[PDB]
Amino acid sequence: GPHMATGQDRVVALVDMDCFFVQVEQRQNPHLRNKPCAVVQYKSWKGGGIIAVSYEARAFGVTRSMWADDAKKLCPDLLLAQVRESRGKANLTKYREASVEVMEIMSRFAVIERAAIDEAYVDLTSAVQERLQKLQGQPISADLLPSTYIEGLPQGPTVQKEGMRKQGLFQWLDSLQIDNLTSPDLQLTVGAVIVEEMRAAIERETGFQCSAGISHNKVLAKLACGLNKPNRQTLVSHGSVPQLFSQMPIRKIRSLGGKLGASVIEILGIEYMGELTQFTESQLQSHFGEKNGSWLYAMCRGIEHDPVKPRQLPKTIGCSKNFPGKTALATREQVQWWLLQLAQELEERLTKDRNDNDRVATQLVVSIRVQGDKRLSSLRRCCALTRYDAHKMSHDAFTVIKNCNTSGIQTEWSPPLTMLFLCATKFSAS
DNA sequence: ATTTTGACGCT
Ligand SMILES: [Ca+2]
Ligand SMILES: [Mg+2]
Ligand SMILES: [Mg+2]
Repeated sequence: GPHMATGQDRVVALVDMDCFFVQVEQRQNPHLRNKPCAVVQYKSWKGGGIIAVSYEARAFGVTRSMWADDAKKLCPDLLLAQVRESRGKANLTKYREASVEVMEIMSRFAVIERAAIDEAYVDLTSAVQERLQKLQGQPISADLLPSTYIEGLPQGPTVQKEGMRKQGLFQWLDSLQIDNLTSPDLQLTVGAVIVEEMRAAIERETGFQCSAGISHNKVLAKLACGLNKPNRQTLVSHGSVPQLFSQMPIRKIRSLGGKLGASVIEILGIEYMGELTQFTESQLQSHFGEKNGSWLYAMCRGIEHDPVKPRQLPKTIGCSKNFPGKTALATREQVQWWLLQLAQELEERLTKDRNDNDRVATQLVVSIRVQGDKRLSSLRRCCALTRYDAHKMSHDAFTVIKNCNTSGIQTEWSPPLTMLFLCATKFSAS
C-alpha cells in the first residue's frame, strides 16, 4: 500500500539508431537511400556476411548473419555496402566515428550511458524537472509529440497506423494531470517531449534517424524502444506494465534472452513476464540466486534500479579476427603476422583515443581459440601495456600465448588457431 | 563459415 515502492522515481530513455551501419553508408552514398540495402563484411565467402539491413530490405526477409548470396536470393535488387578492410581485416572506424557524432549530440541534453555503438541510455529526471518548472502548469500539446506512441492506447469505446498513434496520444494527453509536478505519468510525458527534441537534433545535425523508448528504468525503456521502429518513440508508463507483460515472452526482456531466461521458463513452467508475479521473492531467489531472484521479483512488476551510468566512452578498445575452417593459423609466422596486423590497428586506435580522451590503457588482454573448441574463447592471458607500439604489443602477445602450441615442430603451430583477439583495458587518466 | 566487437558477473 502506502509503503510499497513503485519504481517511478526516474525518467529514463533508450535511444537506438535505426539500422545504424546502413544509415552511415546511405548518408555517404545517396544512391543507397530509400532502397533495400545491407552492409556486408568481406565478399569472397558467399558474397560476405550481412551485419546491418535497411527496413526496405527487411521487408524481403533479409536479416543480419545472412550471407549476401542468400539475401540476394530473397531480394535480387538488394544493394550492398562493404565494410572497409585495412591490414587484412574488417575495420569499423567509420561507424565508431559516426557513433561519436550522435553520442556528442545526445550528451548536450543529459547524462548518457553508451550501451553499444548505436545506442545509449539517457537519464532525463533532472531535465524533466527543469522543463516542468519552465512550463508553469501549461498543458502539453500533441504537436510536441509528433512521433510518440503511448503503449496500451488507444483503448475502449480509424484503420490507419498514424491515426491509431494519434488516437492513443489524444487519450493519454486528455487524461493527464498537468498541475501535479510530481506525477510520474506527467514526468514521462515531458521526458518524451525532450526525447522528440533530442531525436530532431540528431537527425538535423547528422542525417541519422533513431527510435527511442521512454519509461522509468533502463529495462522498460529498452523494451519500449523496440515497440515502434523505425523513426518512432514509445512511452511505456508504469500503469501499462501489467497488460504489456501479460503476453510478453520472457526472452524479450534484457538479460533474459539467453540461458537464465530459458531456465526461468523451464523451472517455473511459465512463458510470459507477468506470470513471474505469482512467485515470492524467496522462491525466485531459491531458483535463480539472491541477486537474480530479487531482480526478477521487482522487474516483473515494472521495477528496476540499475542506474544510467555516466559513461560516454567505451571502457575497452579491442581488435579480433576469426580464421575459420582451412584458414586456421598453422605456422608460427602466420600467428605472428596476424598478431602484428591486429596490434597495428590497435596502436592506431589507441593513439587516437589518447589524443581525444586524455587517457592511456595499461593492460593488454590476449585471447585465442584453438580448432575444435566449441567455446568462443579457448584461452585468455594478460600482460602489461606500457607503450603504444604495435611491434612491442604483438611480441608480448606472442610471448604470453607461445606456450599454447602443442607442436613439437619449431615452425609449426598446433592445434591451429581459429581466432586472435587483442584488447586494451584498464585505462588511467593521462 | 557470421564476424567483430563491447560490458559485466562468478569464483
Ligand atoms: Ca539500432
Ligand atoms: Mg539490430
Ligand atoms: Mg542498438
